[PDB]
Amino acid sequence: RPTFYRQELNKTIWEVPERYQNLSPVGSGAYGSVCAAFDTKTGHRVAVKKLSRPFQSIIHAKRTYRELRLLKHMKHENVIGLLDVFTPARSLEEFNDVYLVTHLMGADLNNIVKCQKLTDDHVQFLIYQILRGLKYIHSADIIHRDLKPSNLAVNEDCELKILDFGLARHTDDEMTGYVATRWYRAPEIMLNWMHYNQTVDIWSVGCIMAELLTGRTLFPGTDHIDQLKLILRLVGTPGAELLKKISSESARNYIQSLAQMPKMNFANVFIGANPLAVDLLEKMLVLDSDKRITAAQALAHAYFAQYHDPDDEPVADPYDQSFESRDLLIDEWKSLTYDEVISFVPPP
Ligand SMILES: Nc1cccc(Oc2ccccn2)c1
Ligand SMILES: [Cl-]
Ligand SMILES: [Cl-]
Ligand SMILES: [Cl-]
Ligand SMILES: [Cl-]
Ligand SMILES: [Cl-]
Ligand SMILES: [Mg+2]
Repeated sequence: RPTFYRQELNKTIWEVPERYQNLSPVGSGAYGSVCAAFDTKTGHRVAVKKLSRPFQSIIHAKRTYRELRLLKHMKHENVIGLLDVFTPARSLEEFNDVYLVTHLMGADLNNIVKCQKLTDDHVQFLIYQILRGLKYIHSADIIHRDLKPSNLAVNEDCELKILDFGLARHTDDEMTGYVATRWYRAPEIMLNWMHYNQTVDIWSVGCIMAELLTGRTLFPGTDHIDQLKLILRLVGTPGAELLKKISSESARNYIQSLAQMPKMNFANVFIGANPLAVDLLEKMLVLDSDKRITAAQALAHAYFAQYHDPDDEPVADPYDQSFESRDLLIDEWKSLTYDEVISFVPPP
């Protein structure tokens, strides 16, 4: 066991191993508080997240276990991984607090899309890396569920990492009105008309790629219905066969109430873009999720000819998610989480 030291920074007690120095507050959602620190063991600048109320309900205890299992699994150059996890507790009986340690990220895509001039070569390399990471994620039967520019970290050498996996977190208030939290989501799951599957992420990559090419949000809806009207004007309304896949009669009568519209000419929407970029956008932004290109298929598209290497596009170890269908008590979820903290082995 390392030696721990205690301090109060911005109304919060932080108890952390001596290896972590020069702690400085950086942010706090409702999920936890974050400090920047210098890790003396590895020489990296890191983010230290202290979870808030990790075991306050069955829902919160299960979400704590879910986040730790997912972070311990992810070992890929284009996906955030876990540098450390710790608790100052010396036994299960006194276990209350969980701290997570990752690489400190600087800029996100938003910073570079808003204020930088992007060549077609920059768009090829950024989208290649998103798809390389998604091939790995999807090979473990994980769905990200929240891909958007603020969840993509990018450095001065245009190298990219995926972060902030969807933990079944986002609330109704958070998805309401003129908000970036909804602009990248798939049409079939906008109002939960179909169940989630890894195909919804491929819609989000198309929305990101369009915005890197134009500098503008593709579907900036003022509410769920305005956003559906912008989507169907570009990709076309559905036909009878596809419509039948939505179980809810009300949604189909709602779908059935809009005037029919054809798919638009994407060369006349994305004026001047590389024709191979236009071709790949037509294969991602398909209304029927069964017909979208997969991450593994997209890596072999001619748009990525200068970067594609099928001997350096790895898949994941198998991921057991059977816990998701399991009914347990708060203390059972807490004991599973404790075992995962104490069994952690750090990377090389
Ligand atoms: N991916 C998919 C799945 C079922 C139906 C479908 O068509 C539509 C049409 C309009 C709005 C939403 N989904 C698309
Ligand atoms: Cl230490
Ligand atoms: Cl990492
Ligand atoms: Cl503790
Ligand atoms: Cl965003
Ligand atoms: Cl597993
Ligand atoms: Mg985020």
